[PDB]
Amino acid sequence: DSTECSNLLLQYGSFCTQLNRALTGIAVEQDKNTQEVFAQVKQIYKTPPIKDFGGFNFSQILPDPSKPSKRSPIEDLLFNKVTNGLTVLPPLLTDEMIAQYTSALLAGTITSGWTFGAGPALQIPFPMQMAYRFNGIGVTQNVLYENQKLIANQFNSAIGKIQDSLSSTP
Amino acid sequence: FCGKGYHLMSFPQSAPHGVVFLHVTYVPAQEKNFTTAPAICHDGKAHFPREGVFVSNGTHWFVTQRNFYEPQIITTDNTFVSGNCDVVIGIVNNTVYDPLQPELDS
Amino acid sequence: YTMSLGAENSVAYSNNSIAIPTNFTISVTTEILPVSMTKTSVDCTMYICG
Ligand SMILES: *[C@@H]1O[C@H](CO)[C@@H](O[C@@H]2O[C@H](CO)[C@@H](O)[C@H](O)[C@H]2NC(C)=O)[C@H](O)[C@H]1NC(C)=O
Ligand SMILES: *[C@@H]1O[C@H](CO)[C@@H](O[C@@H]2O[C@H](CO)[C@@H](O)[C@H](O)[C@H]2NC(C)=O)[C@H](O)[C@H]1NC(C)=O
Ligand SMILES: *[C@@H]1O[C@H](CO)[C@@H](O[C@@H]2O[C@H](CO)[C@@H](O)[C@H](O)[C@H]2NC(C)=O)[C@H](O)[C@H]1NC(C)=O
Ligand SMILES: *[C@@H]1O[C@H](CO)[C@@H](O[C@@H]2O[C@H](CO)[C@@H](O)[C@H](O)[C@H]2NC(C)=O)[C@H](O)[C@H]1NC(C)=O
Ligand SMILES: *[C@@H]1O[C@H](CO)[C@@H](O[C@@H]2O[C@H](CO)[C@@H](O)[C@H](O)[C@H]2NC(C)=O)[C@H](O)[C@H]1NC(C)=O
Ligand SMILES: *[C@@H]1O[C@H](CO)[C@@H](O)[C@H](O)[C@H]1NC(C)=O
Repeated sequence: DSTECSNLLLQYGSFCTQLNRALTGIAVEQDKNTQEVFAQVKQIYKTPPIKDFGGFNFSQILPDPSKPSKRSPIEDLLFNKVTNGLTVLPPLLTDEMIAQYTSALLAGTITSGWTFGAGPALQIPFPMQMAYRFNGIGVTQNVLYENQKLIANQFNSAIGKIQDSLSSTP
Repeated sequence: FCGKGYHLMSFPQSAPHGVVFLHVTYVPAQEKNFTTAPAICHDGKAHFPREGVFVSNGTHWFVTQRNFYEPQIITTDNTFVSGNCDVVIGIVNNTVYDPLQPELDS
Repeated sequence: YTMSLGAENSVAYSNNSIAIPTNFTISVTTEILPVSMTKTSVDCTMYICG
């Protein structure tokens, strides 16, 4: 609040304007980064009320209705595990909307495969989507269909191990 | 990476201090519902599509390519046999045509 | 107002139904990428002292 200091500071010209403009550019760049990463879909997709995906369990990654924040158990664990002229601008997207964007992406990739990323969301059963992905890596569809229960059990076990590993590692 | 949709090709254009890419892409449109099954059960054997997907319009079963609706008769030429019908969950019963059958029939 | 993320779309998922496209659209989109800047040189002695 010193007027004499500001009067002397005016002799140095537009340094303050350059610093403010650089910080403003960084601040808008962060919002642009979040927009590029998460806002890749213009349709907010939702999962069906019945979670019948041919034995595949997505409870750990889908949003929990019981929680007020509408986050997944994994996302809730991730949020729990992260702990003079200065101002902090709030982010343009709140955590709820970023969670909603991830929920839309998860619903699209579960119910529609990769079709929603390339155009309109075309529904396909999940054991058929998995067979298509198996064909993508050069494995025949029959291998997926015959061993569907084992693959579903392995996927659920791996998701649980991921949650345990995140909860158990600082 | 090269536009929204299934990428077909791209065109470069010069711009002052820059480049403009015209991405020509293929976007699916006018989708239609069909009833689908993982496999077709015929003669105690399970048939799976070589490259397409089994669809049903309500009464008849066909096999079509995944990205465009082109129904074709389910034959031995576009399906492969692996195992019986007891393992695959959701297999439905339908006939599988054989192209060789009229040749020795006549 | 509070922003709307996107138009709501509920995909009709079921265990035995698929959606197959019957038509297509050839879509051309533009992507603008900067390549170079203006090449600037500053005479340090002339700038500071003339
Ligand atoms: C999907 O996975 C979830 C989470 O593992 C299962 O929920 C568990 O169900 C058992 C049996 O009722 C409970 O003892 C656990 O406490 C539940 N865990 C949680 C985190 O709620 C769920 O049963 C699985 N299957 C389906 C169809 O949702
Ligand atoms: C599903 O598609 C098949 C193939 O076009 C339909 O079968 C045809 O139905 C018409 C309508 O009477 C007949 O004139 C043709 O002779 C049929 N073709 C064959 C090979 O049988 C079938 O009706 C369609 N089913 C539905 C519910 O639309
Ligand atoms: C598809 O065809 C198979 C074989 O023709 C059917 O399996 C038979 O089902 C009856 C009644 O459930 C049993 O008495 C037979 O012993 C079964 N045979 C075999 C070889 O498994 C099957 O039920 C048919 N599915 C549908 C939906 O019609
Ligand atoms: C495929 O069938 C489903 C179910 O009949 C259609 O989904 C319905 O679409 C209408 C039209 O807007 C909605 O009012 C319903 O709420 C939808 N139902 C569900 C369960 O989501 C779907 O539109 C059909 N697909 C096509 C391409 O016609
Ligand atoms: C697929 O979509 C194209 C749109 O590009 C359809 O072409 C149009 O068809 C209508 C009716 O015949 C004409 O009035 C328009 O002038 C056509 N547009 C163009 C650009 O040619 C085409 O008919 C559609 N095909 C199917 C099977 O639905
Ligand atoms: C789909 O689920 C119903 C029960 O909701 C079941 O009767 C049917 O056999 C299932 N179909 C497939 C292909 O899994």
